[PDB]
Amino acid sequence: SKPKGPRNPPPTWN
Amino acid sequence: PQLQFKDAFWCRDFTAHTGYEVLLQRLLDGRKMCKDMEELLRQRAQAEERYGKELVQIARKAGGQTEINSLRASFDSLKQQMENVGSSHIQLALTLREELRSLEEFRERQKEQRKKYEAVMDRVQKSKLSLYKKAMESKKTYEQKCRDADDAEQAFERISANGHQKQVEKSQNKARQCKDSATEAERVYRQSIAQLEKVRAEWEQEHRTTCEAFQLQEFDRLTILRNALWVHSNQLSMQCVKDDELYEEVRLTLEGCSIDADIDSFIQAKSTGTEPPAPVPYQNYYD
Amino acid sequence: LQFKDAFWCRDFTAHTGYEVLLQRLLDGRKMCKDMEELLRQRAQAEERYGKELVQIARKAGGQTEINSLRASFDSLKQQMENVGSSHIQLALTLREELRSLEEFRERQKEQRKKYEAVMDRVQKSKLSLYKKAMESKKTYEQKCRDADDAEQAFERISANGHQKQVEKSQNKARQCKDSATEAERVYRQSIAQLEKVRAEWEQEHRTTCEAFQLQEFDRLTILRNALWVHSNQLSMQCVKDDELYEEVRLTLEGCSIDADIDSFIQAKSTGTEPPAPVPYQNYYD
Repeated sequence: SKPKGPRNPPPTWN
Repeated sequence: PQLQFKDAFWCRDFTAHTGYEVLLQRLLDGRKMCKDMEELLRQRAQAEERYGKELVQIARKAGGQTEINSLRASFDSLKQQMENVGSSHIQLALTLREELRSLEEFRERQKEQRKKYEAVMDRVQKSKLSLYKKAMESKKTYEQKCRDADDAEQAFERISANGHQKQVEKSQNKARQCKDSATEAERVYRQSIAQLEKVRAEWEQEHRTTCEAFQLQEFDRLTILRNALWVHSNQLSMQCVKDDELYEEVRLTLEGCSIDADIDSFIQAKSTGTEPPAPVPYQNYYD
Repeated sequence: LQFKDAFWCRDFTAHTGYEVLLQRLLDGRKMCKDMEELLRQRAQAEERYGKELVQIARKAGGQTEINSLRASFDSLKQQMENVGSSHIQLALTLREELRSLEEFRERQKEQRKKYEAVMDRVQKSKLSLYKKAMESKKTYEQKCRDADDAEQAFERISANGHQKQVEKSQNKARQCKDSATEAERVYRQSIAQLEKVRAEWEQEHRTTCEAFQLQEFDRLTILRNALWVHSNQLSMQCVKDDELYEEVRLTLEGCSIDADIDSFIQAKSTGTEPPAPVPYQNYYD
């Protein structure tokens, strides 16, 4: 019904 | 109390059928609205098919061959989901065109029934107006005969005092001839009112049925067009969910992308040696 | 294991470990370009798609409709232009990410060219002095071979020969022995100069390898982040579109069929009483 959307990268990155 | 078509589209003018003409124009305005809804879907389907086909070409023609390991799998995951999105939008165009075909079938269904009522109404209204013109022609004749009968009776009464028997006999047969003409003109006028009244009730019954039928057509058209807008908005909103789910697959692939893993995998596969060259020493010819 | 520890060649005249790493950077440069082309073509597709949606909304009809159904259809055209305008803005966002990647790509190429100049310099000198040292070895060995032939010739005639002819053959042996001794010093100094550049190259190779590993670590990081950002921007566009299409559903919830029919009646009604029947009118009444 409603899109999930964007998501933050894995917190272990950068 | 919900007001109906049959109760609010009459005309006090006997010779006017504006109430029917207004409703018929409303159906023609609704027919153009149905076409405008069909035109939006056809152009949207063409745009969606073109957009989908372009996404497929970008994914198939894109590069990335020089990359290896996780980053290659991640970039290949983006190209794979791009083709999936483009192919899904191509299927959306087929779904929209199916909604386009359903509306054109419904639109032509109503026109078929509307033409039937138009033929019936045009017939009874033409007969109603025809008999009305005949009844009024009978009334003008009937009234003129009554005036002729009263004038012929006043002429008889005038000369029947001191006039001769010859002039009185002429005037008495004129008064009887005019009185009979007024009686036959009254019967024709009475018969004209009888025929006109018959068609009048027929027209009132026919107009009342046509109004209820036009109200049924408008209720159906407004319902299907409201549903077409709701379905169209849902199909586009469903496409946002399908696309978002496909783009999530790229993020899932990226979660298995480790920078240190790719570097170690390249080292273990392309390493040339772990020992620098030995220094060149002096070589004595005799030692 | 690191680049500096796993890309050596026991062959003194070979620099394959450096050539392999340099080829890996060139493959990574093309991978950065392929990511740029995907963004460039996707942005072009989004601008074309967005502009087409705006034209459909502006050119669409619906003028003959009134009340709720008209407001609902006008709401669909309004949100269609908003979606098309949003996809046009998406192309600008993708092209900005495209410009960032090409900027990063040329930064690495500028730094990579600097290390290439340094390595090509010291490697050319390392190979040059090695070729010179081996030429010195061939001369030194040839002088030793000439010296042994001159000494064995002396031993031959130094048995019953005259003092004049023996001195002649021994002066040849000393002349050849001296030539071999000075050729040995030239050969020794060639080894000294070669060793100087060798240690210079090994340190330079270790520095270049460590730098190339940093560049690959940076390239893999930005390209991994660029893929995640690209997926979020496309997923964010799906959220924006759904919110715009939600405005159409909210308008449709206030769309009542019976309300539109009653609103049309109250605005176009011609009369609530049918015409009176035409009666017989007596002329004398």
